[PDB]
Amino acid sequence: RFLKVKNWETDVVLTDTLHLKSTLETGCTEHICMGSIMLPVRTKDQLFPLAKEFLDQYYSSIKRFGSKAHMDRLEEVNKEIESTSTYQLKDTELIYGAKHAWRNASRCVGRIQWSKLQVFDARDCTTAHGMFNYICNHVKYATNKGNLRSAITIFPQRTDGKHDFRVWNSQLIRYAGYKQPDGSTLGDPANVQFTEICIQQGWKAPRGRFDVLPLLLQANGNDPELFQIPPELVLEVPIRHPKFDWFKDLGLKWYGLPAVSNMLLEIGGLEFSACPFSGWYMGTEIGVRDYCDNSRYNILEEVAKKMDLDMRKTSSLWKDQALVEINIAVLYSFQSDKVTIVDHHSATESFIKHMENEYRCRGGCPADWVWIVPPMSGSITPVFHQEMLNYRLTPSFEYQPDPWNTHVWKG
Amino acid sequence: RFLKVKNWETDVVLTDTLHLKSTLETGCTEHICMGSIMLPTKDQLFPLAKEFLDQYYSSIKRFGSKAHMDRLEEVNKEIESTSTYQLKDTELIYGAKHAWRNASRCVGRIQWSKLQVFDARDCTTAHGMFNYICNHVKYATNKGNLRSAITIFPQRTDGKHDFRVWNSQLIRYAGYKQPDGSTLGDPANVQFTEICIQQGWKAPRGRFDVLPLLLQANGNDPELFQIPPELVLEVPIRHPKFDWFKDLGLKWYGLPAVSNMLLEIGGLEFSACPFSGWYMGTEIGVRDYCDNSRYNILEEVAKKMDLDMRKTSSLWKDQALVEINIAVLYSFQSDKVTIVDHHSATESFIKHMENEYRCRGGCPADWVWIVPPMSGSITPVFHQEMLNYRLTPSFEYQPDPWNTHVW
Ligand code: HEM
Ligand code: HEM
Ligand SMILES: C[C@H](O)[C@H](O)[C@H]1CNc2nc(N)[nH]c(=O)c2N1
Ligand SMILES: C[C@H](O)[C@H](O)[C@H]1CNc2nc(N)[nH]c(=O)c2N1
Ligand SMILES: CCSCC(=N)NCCC[C@H](N)C(=O)O
Ligand SMILES: CCSCC(=N)NCCC[C@H](N)C(=O)O
Ligand SMILES: [Zn+2]
Repeated sequence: RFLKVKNWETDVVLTDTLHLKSTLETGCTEHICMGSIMLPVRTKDQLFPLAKEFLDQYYSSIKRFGSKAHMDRLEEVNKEIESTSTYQLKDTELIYGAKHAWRNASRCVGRIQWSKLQVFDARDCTTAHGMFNYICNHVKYATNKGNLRSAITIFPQRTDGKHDFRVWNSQLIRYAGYKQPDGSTLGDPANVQFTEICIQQGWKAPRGRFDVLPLLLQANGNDPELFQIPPELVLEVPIRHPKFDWFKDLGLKWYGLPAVSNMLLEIGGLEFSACPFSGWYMGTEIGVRDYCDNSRYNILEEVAKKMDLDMRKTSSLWKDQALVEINIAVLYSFQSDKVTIVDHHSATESFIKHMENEYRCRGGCPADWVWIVPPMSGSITPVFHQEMLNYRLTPSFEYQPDPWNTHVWKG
Repeated sequence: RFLKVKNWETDVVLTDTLHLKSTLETGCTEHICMGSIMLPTKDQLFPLAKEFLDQYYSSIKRFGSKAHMDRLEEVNKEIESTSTYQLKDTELIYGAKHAWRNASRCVGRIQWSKLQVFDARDCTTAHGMFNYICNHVKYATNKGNLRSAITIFPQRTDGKHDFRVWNSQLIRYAGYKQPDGSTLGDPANVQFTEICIQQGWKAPRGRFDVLPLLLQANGNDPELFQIPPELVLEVPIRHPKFDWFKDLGLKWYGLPAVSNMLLEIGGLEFSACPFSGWYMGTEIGVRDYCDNSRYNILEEVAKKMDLDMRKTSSLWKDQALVEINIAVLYSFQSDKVTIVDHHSATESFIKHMENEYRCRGGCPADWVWIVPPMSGSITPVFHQEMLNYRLTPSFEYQPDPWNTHVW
């Protein structure tokens, strides 16, 4: 079968064959679309086909399909699975796998970059202190004094599901949130629950608006342990506006390195439950969502107040007006400090180019429109006008339950 | 089988059961989501009739009554004998209101039960169609205090006798390809404009020429009519702070009236059923004015604002976008033509979703269409999970008539 997608701005029509290689399920059926739903211990028997499918992909990618090296590797993996119930990836296969999980991530707009990914192999790690050291190095390498480089660090894979490595933080670097007795929140409301966990674990909270959380790290299924990332390694950007001199006085800053640490990397049926990865920000993630969501820093009022917009009626578009100024400020600030960031115009345009290249060379590009379209100025970016097809390819990054819900406390 | 939707801003969770009554197909499968794709006999007719009459009779709390069973009997007899059947006025009004209610891409559905239905099933000619349409336009416009309405022409018979309005909306501006290479007016309407000219229209070849109606009665060849100018309410666009905005020469019309869709009620097909509500500001100011393949005005406006257009990261497009949308809303309000902004509209739709969940067990909604094309995440719908599914009665797309019509 062939599936066609049209761009309604350009009339460019693309043809998708890649979706035929898709195995995992979407949530959708012929009777219901769940395209806007946020979230819609293996046997030997299920493992070998997964390994085989993966290794066939790997061996094809290197133009060695059906070679002796290919066949020997299948036999070697087969025998390893039968004898030990699992298997180990060669370094080459790990790097390929991690790049492909990124390539396949349908909610990521930054995928033009997929082939430039520094992979840190942390499969020799044994302890939470070892994890902390690996993560410091990843943060320092990725930060590169503002000239950000994409990286992932891959800790040992799941075995029986009782010895999992986990990073409990949702991102390596995030700000604390503190619920007050009067019901207000100080700092980031998204991180209140994780913050309370850190405090309970013994973190001494400074209790300010932008406190970098400690790492909470679990090795080999043991109880997690707390660590402070050295502050000298946490690059931050104070936010100011090119024309509005009062903007600095809102006291805003953000961190330069977005590093997702709570997802699971699946490669050839193996599960890497601790695999923090980082790239660089698109300006809207900070200036739209982190600053202006009602459930986040929620600064729209204070900003529109200082701009003296008419706030008595929504139809003056004061919220829209303040939103644009905040986003200009974020981009201006990062650029002024030489910290990598991309605007939503540049990012979405590159993604369209990436997407077309992918159709031509690969037979498709799975893409989740709901996530790809930026949360401001949707239709003046080219992605709004682009039909997309969403389906799940492996290797992949997956959600996993938060570890405080599943962890068996050893005490 | 029972499905949950969460709002990620408020943590409110709703349970959808209505989807189990879903009849038509989405385009998606377990392997592939097509959520962002724009367009994804006697034997057939009786189940469809029954299903509809059952829901109608349930809705007036008379399910399984002798009057329910009698009507099912009557319609059955009529199908078996005439191969089709005729809706009672009550069923027609109910079907039309529910087609709107079921419209998953419509953010304005809080209004669904306040719809004026104009029964034009007695219409026989294109002149009759024109009369019906002018009356709809005048009624709905109501000197700027807009009222929702639908006008329903005779249903499909053997399909060689279709009523159709050839226009995509009752009121739209012409588009002209120029020797220059550029496009004058609205590029969305270039082809339909050519069809009008080919059928006889004298185009004034301007930027904002209201198109004529091209009306097809009884499967006949369609005919042209100019809507009396005095019934087409238009709004000049000015900005409350930028005195220069008016020099751009922009206007839009007050009445959004989709005329190219098909209303399906109880298996009956109404191929000509123009309907109208009122505008959400972004439809005009974001899409009609700023789409690259539409009036595409961002460059011009930005120049007037003296913005640095050297680099995308100055957000000059975004700044000008807001201003254009401020001007649209201000101009409609100053002239007292009903308009809703995207904040107020999406807020209402969230309240409507809650009502529908509470009173009906759900609300089919297409997030891709419901979230406004500017400022998405500062409107509450962005944060609201939605389940999309197809209920009947429905509004459906249908092939453009010129691709099908035999002269
Ligand atoms: C290099 C520059 C990159 C840019 C500009 C970028 C951009 C983005 C953005 C804007 C999102 C949505 C974020 C949100 O709304 O929370 C996203 C999601 C995602 N990205 Fe990227 N990204 C980059 C690098 C990477 C890398 C290096 C990886 C992995 C190797 C990756 C994998 C993903 C995944 C798995 C998601 C979905 C996350 C989720 O569902 O929460 N991205 N990306
Ligand atoms: C009363 C005020 C109304 C508002 C504010 C409103 C709002 C909207 C908006 C913003 C859209 C998306 C349009 C687009 O992006 O092109 C839409 C689509 C739609 N509306 Fe409404 N609407 C209203 C009345 C109605 C009425 C009266 C009906 C039927 C009787 C209706 C049925 C539909 C349908 C079927 C669509 C999808 C059309 C398509 O797919 O192109 N709406 N509406
Ligand atoms: C309900 C809805 O799917 C949810 O708010 C999504 C919408 N699109 C998104 N897109 C991105 N990039 N990130 C998000 O967190 C979300 N949230
Ligand atoms: C490809 C994509 O589905 C297309 O651009 C859609 C997106 N959302 C939309 N939403 C509305 N309300 N109207 C539209 O025309 C569109 N276009
Ligand atoms: C880590 C791989 S993807 C890189 C990225 N650009 N986004 C990460 C998500 C960050 C979140 N939206 C925030 O605003 O902090
Ligand atoms: C007619 C029922 S829905 C009413 C509406 N608000 N929009 C209809 C579509 C109009 C189109 N987006 C335009 O910008 O002309
Ligand atoms: Zn779907």
